Amino acid sequence: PFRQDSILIIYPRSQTTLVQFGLNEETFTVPELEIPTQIYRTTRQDGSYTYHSTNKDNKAELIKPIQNGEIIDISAFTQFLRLIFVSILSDRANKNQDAFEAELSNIPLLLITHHSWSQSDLEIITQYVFESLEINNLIQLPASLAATYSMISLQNCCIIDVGTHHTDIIPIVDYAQLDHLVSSIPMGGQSINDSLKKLLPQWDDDQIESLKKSPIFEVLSKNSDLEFNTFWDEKGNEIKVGKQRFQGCNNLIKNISNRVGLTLDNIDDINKAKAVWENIIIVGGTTSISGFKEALLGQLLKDHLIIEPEEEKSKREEEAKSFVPTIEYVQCPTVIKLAKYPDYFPEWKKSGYSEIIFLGAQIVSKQIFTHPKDTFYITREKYNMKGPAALWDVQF
Amino acid sequence: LYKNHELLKLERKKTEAVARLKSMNKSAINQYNRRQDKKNKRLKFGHRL
Amino acid sequence: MDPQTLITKANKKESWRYDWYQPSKEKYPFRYKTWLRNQEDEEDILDLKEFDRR
Amino acid sequence: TLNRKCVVIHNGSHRTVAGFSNVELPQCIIPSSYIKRTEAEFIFGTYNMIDAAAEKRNGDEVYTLVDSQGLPYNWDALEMQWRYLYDTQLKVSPEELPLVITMPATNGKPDMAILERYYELAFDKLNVPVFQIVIEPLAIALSMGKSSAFVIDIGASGCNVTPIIDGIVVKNAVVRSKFGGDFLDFQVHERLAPLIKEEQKRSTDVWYEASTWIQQFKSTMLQVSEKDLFELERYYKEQADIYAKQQENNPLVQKKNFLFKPLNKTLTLDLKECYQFAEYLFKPQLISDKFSPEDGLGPLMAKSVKKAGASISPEQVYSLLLTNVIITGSTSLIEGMEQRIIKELSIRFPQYKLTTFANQVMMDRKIQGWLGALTMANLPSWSLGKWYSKEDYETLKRD
Repeated sequence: PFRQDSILIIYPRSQTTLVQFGLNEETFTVPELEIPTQIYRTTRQDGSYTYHSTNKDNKAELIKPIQNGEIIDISAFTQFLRLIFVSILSDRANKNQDAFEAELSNIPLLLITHHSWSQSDLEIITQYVFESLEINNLIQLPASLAATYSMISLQNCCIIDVGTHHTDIIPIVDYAQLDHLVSSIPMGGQSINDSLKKLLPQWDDDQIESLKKSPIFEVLSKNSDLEFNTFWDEKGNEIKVGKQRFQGCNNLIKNISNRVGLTLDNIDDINKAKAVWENIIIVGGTTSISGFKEALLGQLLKDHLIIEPEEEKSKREEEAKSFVPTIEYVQCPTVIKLAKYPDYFPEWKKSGYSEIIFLGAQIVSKQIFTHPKDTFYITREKYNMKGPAALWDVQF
Repeated sequence: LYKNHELLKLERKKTEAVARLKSMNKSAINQYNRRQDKKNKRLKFGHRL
Repeated sequence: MDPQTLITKANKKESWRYDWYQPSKEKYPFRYKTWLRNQEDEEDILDLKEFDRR
Repeated sequence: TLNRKCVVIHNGSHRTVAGFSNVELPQCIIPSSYIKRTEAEFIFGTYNMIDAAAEKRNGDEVYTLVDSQGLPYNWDALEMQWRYLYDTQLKVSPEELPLVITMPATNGKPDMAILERYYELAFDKLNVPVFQIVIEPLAIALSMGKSSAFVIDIGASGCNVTPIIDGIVVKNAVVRSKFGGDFLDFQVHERLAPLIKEEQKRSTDVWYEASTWIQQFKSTMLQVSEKDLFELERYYKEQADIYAKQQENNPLVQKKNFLFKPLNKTLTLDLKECYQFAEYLFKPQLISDKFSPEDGLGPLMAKSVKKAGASISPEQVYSLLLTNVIITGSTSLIEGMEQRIIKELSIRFPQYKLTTFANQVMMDRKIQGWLGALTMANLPSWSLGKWYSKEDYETLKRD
């Protein structure tokens, strides 16, 4: 144990699910498999359910198991995992045919979880992985920790994970996710869309979405020099736009910031707190919008930095006209910083770090699965003894 | 005889508490050491990464 | 091949249920759900490549 | 260990802590209060309330769940809170798992009436399978490897002093001070009032301020002086005169700076004014002429030990208690607090050697009550605690 060919990482999210089977060994590659997170559920007279990849003869209903990051249908969710897992087996079993003795003989699974999943959901998933998929080794890695492990392993930090309809805020102290501080706001990328609809009434949804995803949309805090600029439709249609391309991100940025502030203010050990504020981690699709992260930082500074009020400072400098020492405050944060990205994953640098949580998982899985110690995953041994409850003896 | 018997009776539960309390103290100490262990193995995994 | 058999041939054994349990000292008056071990007696495929990015 | 997982709930008078027995920290710490927003409607949770509070909307009002006894007094609201916890935080039917909850040490009277209201809530309403009630000072002490201890809990409602001898709680020596965290909030506010402009029904703003800047101020400005402050002052003065006179620095003149966010304004206190707030906990005769020095924490601790010596030698109980002093509670984390509680105890009992114990980890004392209940829930035998079942309720219901 274990073959690197064999490591399987799954990262399921509301819209899609990133998947990878086998680690490259030279450098880590950005996940190439992206499967929409949904399954079809046919209902068979007599009550029971059947699950397919396609609307079978238009008889099945379309189930979207994960919504706003939460599992809303645990059965369709497990069926969706099986569907992924089986597909991978078939694919490899064709290509190579000796696969069941090699690449498919011992498949350890790392499943990236979301803060919102029940213990009940996590146990059921564990049961499913050991009983239905007949897999033997499982790590359930929280998304937040994947984040901090990718980010050159930070003991103290805050994860701001911007989704489409919600943003999660998750403080990590001493490599532990602080559950009672964790929260999400019902606000994300779509907010930008919505802000823009108000600013550009005569546009439609696809036009607005296209602007957001275009080279000329940025958050300010040379394109910025031009009054108007140009970009092209999804359907090739050229669209011109004024100052609106520097708008629409503000309401979201303010909401996130207000939340970050209330959160970090409830970290009880001020020495931990100082560290967290100095390692803000921002992740998610939205964050690839040029200027966004820096704009968000800018706002956290504007709202939360402990520093002398400018008027007060200006008086003191007039007074000294007749050198001014720095006023020291008892509060934190006096320093706010974004955590430093690792620049030595070439493939990741190339594609941006909106999905860096996955790199977290590539690193953890290699660590854990290419070393003897079985301290951080459930094994068959353990499953046989405690069952799904085995899960809680290997939490991080 | 009555007094001795009742006193041994009282002590049967005097010893009862001696145990109950001895075993609770044991669990409490073991749980505390388990916290510290988890906390250490965690910090150790982080510092290795 | 049959998905179920693919699952069966890879990765080579108990089963648990989540059910009512009633502890004993005989039996306490109460119940609670837990993961109990069971006694002796107790669809499709998608094509990657569509989902591969290109 | 046992094949079970419990829900552990602690309803303090200020904070409520909830989570499962299988992990080291609680899933949630939320306020033991709620907003009633008006068709009525009930808001629970730290961010939900702070958001709603900042909205500053009429008709919004904060109400509490736990009286100063540390006991629930609004049971319709308590159910809504429990529902909220089980639905949105633990996310599990209350019917599945055993429940472990806390009560504060009492003199014994309110006990039966409470137990009944809990039966009604746990059974009639929620359908909980079975529950245990642990006594907070007792569990905290056990969680700390101690069977006998003098447990000094400084929370929001005041100080709660509880001697515990060989696993048993001495009820007549149970003592609850009236001055603690919430009191400190009032004083910080009244004193800073003129620098921040500011100088029930207006509960919403009182609450929001207590939960925001006032909380930060307490954690960063206040300190407890090691020795009676009036004496410290006379001394520091008497010394300062000599340094001055001698040639031809008084520590109380150090300044401390707090950025007050709502007005982007610096508030500066000298160290004396920082020491002053907690002095009230020790010498409450310094606010009103209506408080005797005996309502102060020092006399109170002493009172409770002496009432322990009356069981049912004294200079033995005294010796037991004083070698197992436990200092606990959110407010006990204010810098200088342990040392002053110790100095205050040591001088009322000079013949004896004090040894005190305290969780040094910031988080863990704030929730040490919940931590205590947690370590009860992980006890290896069902026989270690009284576990009330639906039965017990049935049988009490008879005549």
